[PDB]
Amino acid sequence: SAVSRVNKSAFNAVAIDAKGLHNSTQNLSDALAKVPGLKLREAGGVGSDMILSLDGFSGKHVKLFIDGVPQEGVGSSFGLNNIPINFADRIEVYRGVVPVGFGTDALGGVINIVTNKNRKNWFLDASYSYGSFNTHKSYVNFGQTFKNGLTYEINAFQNYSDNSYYVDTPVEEFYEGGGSAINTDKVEHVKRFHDNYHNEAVVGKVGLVDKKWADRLMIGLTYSRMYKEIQTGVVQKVVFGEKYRKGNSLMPSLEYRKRNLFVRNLDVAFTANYNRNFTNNVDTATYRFNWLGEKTSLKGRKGEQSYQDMKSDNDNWNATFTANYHIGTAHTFVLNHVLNTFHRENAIAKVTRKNITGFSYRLMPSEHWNLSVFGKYYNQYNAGPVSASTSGTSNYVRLTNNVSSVGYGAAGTYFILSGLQAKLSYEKAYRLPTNEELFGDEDLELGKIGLNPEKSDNLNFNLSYNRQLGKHGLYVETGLIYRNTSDYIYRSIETTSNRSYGSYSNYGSVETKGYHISARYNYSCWVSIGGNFTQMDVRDNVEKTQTGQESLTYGARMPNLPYRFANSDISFFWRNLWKKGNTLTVTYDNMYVHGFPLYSEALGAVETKDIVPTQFSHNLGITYSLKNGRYNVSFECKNFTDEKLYDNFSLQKAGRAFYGKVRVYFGG
Amino acid sequence: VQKGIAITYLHVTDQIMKNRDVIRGENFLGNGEYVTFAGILEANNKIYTAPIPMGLSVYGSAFEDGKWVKYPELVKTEDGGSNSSSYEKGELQWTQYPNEAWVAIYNDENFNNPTLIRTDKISYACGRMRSQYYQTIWAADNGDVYVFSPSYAKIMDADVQKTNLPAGVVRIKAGATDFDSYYCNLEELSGGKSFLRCWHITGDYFLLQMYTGEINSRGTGATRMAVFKATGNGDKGELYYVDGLPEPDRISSFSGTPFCENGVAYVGVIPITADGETNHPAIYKIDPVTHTATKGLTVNATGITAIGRLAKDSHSTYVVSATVTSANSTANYLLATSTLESGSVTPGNNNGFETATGTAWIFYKDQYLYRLQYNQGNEGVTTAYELNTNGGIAKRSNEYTITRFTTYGIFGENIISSSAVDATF
Repeated sequence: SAVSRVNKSAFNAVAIDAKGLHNSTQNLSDALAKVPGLKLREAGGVGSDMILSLDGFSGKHVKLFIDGVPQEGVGSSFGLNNIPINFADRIEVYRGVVPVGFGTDALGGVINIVTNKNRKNWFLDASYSYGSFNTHKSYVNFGQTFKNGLTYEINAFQNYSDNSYYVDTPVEEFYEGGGSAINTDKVEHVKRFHDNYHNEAVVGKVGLVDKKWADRLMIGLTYSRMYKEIQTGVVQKVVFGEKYRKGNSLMPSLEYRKRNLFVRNLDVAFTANYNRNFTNNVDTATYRFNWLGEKTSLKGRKGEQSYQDMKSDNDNWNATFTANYHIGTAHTFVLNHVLNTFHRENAIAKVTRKNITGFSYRLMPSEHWNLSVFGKYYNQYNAGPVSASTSGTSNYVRLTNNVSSVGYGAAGTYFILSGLQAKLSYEKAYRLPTNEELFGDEDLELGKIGLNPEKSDNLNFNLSYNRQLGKHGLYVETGLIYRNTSDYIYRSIETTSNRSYGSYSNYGSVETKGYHISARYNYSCWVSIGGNFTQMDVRDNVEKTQTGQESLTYGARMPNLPYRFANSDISFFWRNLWKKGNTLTVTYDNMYVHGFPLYSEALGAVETKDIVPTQFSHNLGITYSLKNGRYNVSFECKNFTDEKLYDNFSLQKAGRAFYGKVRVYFGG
Repeated sequence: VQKGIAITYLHVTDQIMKNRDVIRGENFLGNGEYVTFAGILEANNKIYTAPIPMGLSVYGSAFEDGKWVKYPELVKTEDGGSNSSSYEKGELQWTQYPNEAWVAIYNDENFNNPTLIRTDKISYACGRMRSQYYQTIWAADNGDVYVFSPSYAKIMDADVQKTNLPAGVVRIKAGATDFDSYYCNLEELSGGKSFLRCWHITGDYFLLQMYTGEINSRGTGATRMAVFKATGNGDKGELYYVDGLPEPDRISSFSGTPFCENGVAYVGVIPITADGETNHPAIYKIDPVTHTATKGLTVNATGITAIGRLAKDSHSTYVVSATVTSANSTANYLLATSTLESGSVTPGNNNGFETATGTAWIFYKDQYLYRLQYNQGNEGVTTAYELNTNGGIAKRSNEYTITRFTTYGIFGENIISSSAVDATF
């Protein structure tokens, strides 16, 4: 229903029901990996550095929410790559055009994780999983509501792994004479020894529901902690043996929600959140390690990369207000406002305060077509210390900055036939400048220059056909995307000209054109086949260089970015196998990624270029369920052909892996 | 915790990296302050280095109840500062003796028992640009060592830490262990200007990159070049600005290290191109006798990192290391040419040897080209390149993992990289 309403909306949105994945060992990112146009790039292993890309936009251009709460101010101890899929009821992805109700600046798109808010009077859920490289993952979720309206819920989970899988790499030999060297002509098959990771999280919520003065009033508290061991650097040849990182996060929250506040059909929601994060990076070893686990003394030098015992503690807080109104089914109105304040400083504080307002109206005069128009107002305030001296390190003053912009968009859909739908969407999106870009130089004169926000024109077209023919069920969708982005904030080139320039500038333009195909066939309830294909071109769109010369890379593909990929799966179901209510599932999955170069494709001899190879991997899973999901056992084999996989250039990922999961659920 | 000097050797012939036991830098010059080595100058079968004072550290400022602290008001009371130049609590940042220069002489690349000599005519001898230290001690063709000083300590916030010595030149004669009577005031020959960098050209000719405005930490205004002849005006030094280069307003940057050959210099020049023009980065030949520049080979890239020669078994070629930056990503390309005086070269249309950017580039004779890079970055290894048997550029087999360095040089068969680090003794 909710997944259906998201899928059939006029926006280019994809809704995935996570309840069908609760018996697997996946995280949120693994579930998101199946969305068309969405790519995951992980350094390798559990808890590794993960980058999510949507239509070519990555990092700061894609925004994440959990039940409408922005997550850009949450630490790494509670993130997409380390939360179990059991945490989510469903996942919504909005590509390019974002509906009013989120209040954020996102050129790329929005991902929203929706949890289960329709629990029973009492419920318990527990799962444990054991794996290949000493992997232990456990999850518990229990709660209950009483007849007086009081309700509570508790979530807890932990992930642990050694990440002790094998990689192929040249090793640094320590010679008997006291020297050392890495011979590239010799490649060894070595196991990972300093890659252990583990994170833990607890969430607790308590409140009141179904009251005359509040439909939902809840207070929540989340605590997360994380420990990581750094195994390599940017390239695999650099290896470490003692460097590590720690972190923790504390997150209180308040939510209020009511329907028909003062007049009929007027719904109101208010939400407030506070996040405190702590980080600790330690690099204090006195030895140099190689890939065999051996050690050699650094001869008085401390820090295998750079001596560091750094501790940081940051804080931020956000507030959200949403109001919905409607006159029948033909007229719908949405008003939203989000405030978000960040304090980077671990007398002048580096303060960022962002205010975003949105208004949307939908007209639906019939069941054949509907149209939505919306407008958004963006306002950012930045404040930082800047110096005015010969060396600029003695006298400091406050320097403030204000950036405002107006965005707008529309989205319409038309039902040509009973099962044929056509969507068309457009938005003008922004990405506002950050405090570090504005005041990085910490110079009074360079601070006054300022930066314009990055801007993008996003256009979407979709055509979908859905039909049921007896026992056959078919769904086909095709889509076209156009992105036009300008005013990218890039690093400036180091110069010694008579004119002084800041460390960042509004210089950069990218033109993206792409299409996607999705198919899903079902027969009765025992065979399901499906697949997605994505093909896009992302071109550098800057004619001249920063010094005024013709650019060599103008019109060429943007480097270090996969642009063609596909995924497919087939599932078989045997219901009432051994008794009524027991079911057996066998699922096959595969992923295809086309190779891409590390640097611009138009430069350098082809035989000397660093390239990521084309990759095609396969996955298998088997599940057995008893008493209508009361007891569940699962076995999975990942990369069952043992392929060499690389999301990043030289960072190898795990090979063949085996996992086993047991899960129980009770409720009433 | 104490401050020390870390020295690393790359032996060229046998492809081995070695680390030397960290030298104690605390009270290196006899006044409690730790130093950083600028320049590793091979001359007269000896090593000349400029130990530049770095002020007092946390250990130095608390030593024997503040024995070394001359200005207690300058000692940091709070832990803060920009990450590039962040400071800890209880340390004195810059040197408190800015009116002198020191030179250390070693007999081999084992760095034992330095011979320290002091002069009070010039401030410390090194160019400075943000976090970058530039060598300003050089050697003439007859063995004499010339020590140049730009007086950068003139832009210190504290007046006690400002120097009053104008930018100048002193000399150490070949086979001597002390400064002679030679002095030259460069701020009297250049109209009250200082310099950012200096190199040797040929004989006693030197090339100086001169400021057009005031000396500063970001290098703004260093858009002119001059030729200095040490024994010009009857052993008094003479300075002539170079002719033929583009105007200072039309210059974005120069190459880091020029290439000296046949009594002339080759410098990479990056211009600012007027709307409608087609000015591309090029290689300019500078003749020191007539102090004139001539445009030569055209380089179609956004930066130039190295110019040199490579030869192997009856093959020889000029190598230009060009840099291309786009999409907020940067790559380096080795381009082979037969001349540095005509023609054009580009990495476009899939040309050149593609590598990642390195922190330093250094040619070992016409035998090798070394890309120096520490643990951090896109590719945190030190690599080397040569010519294969049939005239093509190839990469040497061995690679190395080195610590961060602030100076580098060549002595004998070793490439030496040095920095100042934290250490325990």
